[PDB]
Amino acid sequence: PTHLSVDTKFKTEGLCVDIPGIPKDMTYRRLISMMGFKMNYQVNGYPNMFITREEAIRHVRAWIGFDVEGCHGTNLPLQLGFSTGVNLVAVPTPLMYKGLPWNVVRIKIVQMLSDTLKNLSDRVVFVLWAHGFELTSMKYFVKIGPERTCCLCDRRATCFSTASDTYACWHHSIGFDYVYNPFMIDVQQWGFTGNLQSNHDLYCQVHGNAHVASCDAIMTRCLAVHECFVKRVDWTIEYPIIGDELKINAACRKVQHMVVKAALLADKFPVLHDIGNPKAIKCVPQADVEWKFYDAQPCSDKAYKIEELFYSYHSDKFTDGVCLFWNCNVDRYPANSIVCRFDTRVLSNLNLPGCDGGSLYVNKHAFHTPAFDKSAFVNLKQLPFFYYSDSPCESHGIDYVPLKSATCITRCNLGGAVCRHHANEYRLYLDAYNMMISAGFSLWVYKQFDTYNLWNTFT
Ligand SMILES: C[C@@H]1CN(C(=O)COC(F)F)C[C@H](C)O1
Ligand SMILES: [Zn+2]
Ligand SMILES: [Zn+2]
Ligand SMILES: [Zn+2]
Repeated sequence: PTHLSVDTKFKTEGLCVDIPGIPKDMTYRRLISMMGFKMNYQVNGYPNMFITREEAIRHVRAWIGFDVEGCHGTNLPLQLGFSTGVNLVAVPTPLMYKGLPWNVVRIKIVQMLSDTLKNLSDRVVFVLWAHGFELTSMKYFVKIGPERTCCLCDRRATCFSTASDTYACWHHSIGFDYVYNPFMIDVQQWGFTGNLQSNHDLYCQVHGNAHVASCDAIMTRCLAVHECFVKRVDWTIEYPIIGDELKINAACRKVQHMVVKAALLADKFPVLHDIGNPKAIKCVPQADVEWKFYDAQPCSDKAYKIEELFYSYHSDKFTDGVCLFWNCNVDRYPANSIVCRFDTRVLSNLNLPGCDGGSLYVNKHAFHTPAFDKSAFVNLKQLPFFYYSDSPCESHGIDYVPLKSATCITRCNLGGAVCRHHANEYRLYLDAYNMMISAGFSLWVYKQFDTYNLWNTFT
């Protein structure tokens, strides 16, 4: 109960237009053999080219939608499309490349997958809506065998080179021509009525159909993300650390404490309505305020309607005091809000393309986030950068260049010169803030927010 048994049945109805006469009774073992791959009864870490839905969810960073369309099948050219937007034409003799033989097409496939995946995953998972030509084209660019390590490092092998007879990971495969031990999953095996477009269009209006293979590849991965991360949610699955995860999460905690502490000091709200994570803790535990929590899990489909979160009969009066929405995605924030909203458009190794404008943000856990929409912030303004501290000016225990800044809200800056301690803390805070912003988080606040009101907390 870990891998997909090769003896599991494979429904072949979707394959019978490309492969007429295909047997209805089919296993992964017989299908893999039909594809031209010999498994030789190998107990060396690669029991099946195909994987379970559960294993595919654990390796979502490796997902590459793949489709093959007949341009004209041994005699006809094939259009190979990938969810990266690339279309390659292979001759047997939205980027669109002209027809070239397989020996050069396979070098491009390896280069493209390596650049897309080296900072995301240790493997590739081809996400298919299998009709036949994609499965039969794999023998022209895929090699299989025992699990291996890279020739230049300790990572698992993802590529093979016929020129040198060596194996490489995604980071060391320059000049390699074969994809080695890829994984794959057929979305058609999940139980669907109707074609790819009809199922995809039920949940997404952002991916159209220009009738090229890459359009189908994108729609296939999109539908798979919808099924595994939008209609079904598993927040218990852990994902490996691949970048700045720990620094981003630490920065998020620091920024939240800073902004909320300052909003309470500047406007002295008698009550704070904390809307979001049912396991949230008070981000400013020493604040005088009446802290009230409201449970809402992360929305993965569409943003919450403020009318459903707040109305239908709690302080009841959400208009009293301030509302804190820390990564709680709503359609239109109330005017009295402090907000952190993840911008789905951000380019990063943590943020993967999602469904209907949304993105899949993977940092320890996977969170499909609804599309970022600027109109949600109409009653608020962007929160300006600032650093506030009421801690004593005392160095304790890296060198020094005098800090001059209008945004260092400290007693030392009020009285002229910034002390070394507050200058060090200001620089660390600025780095944390820039880290969080660059990760894709955006901050918004009630229009009356004014850091000028923080200087009088030093009297
Ligand atoms: C396009 C060149 C030439 N090549 C072949 O044509 C041999 O391919 C054969 F061994 F599979 C190998 C090299 C990696 O790319
Ligand atoms: Zn390597
Ligand atoms: Zn889509
Ligand atoms: Zn100071």
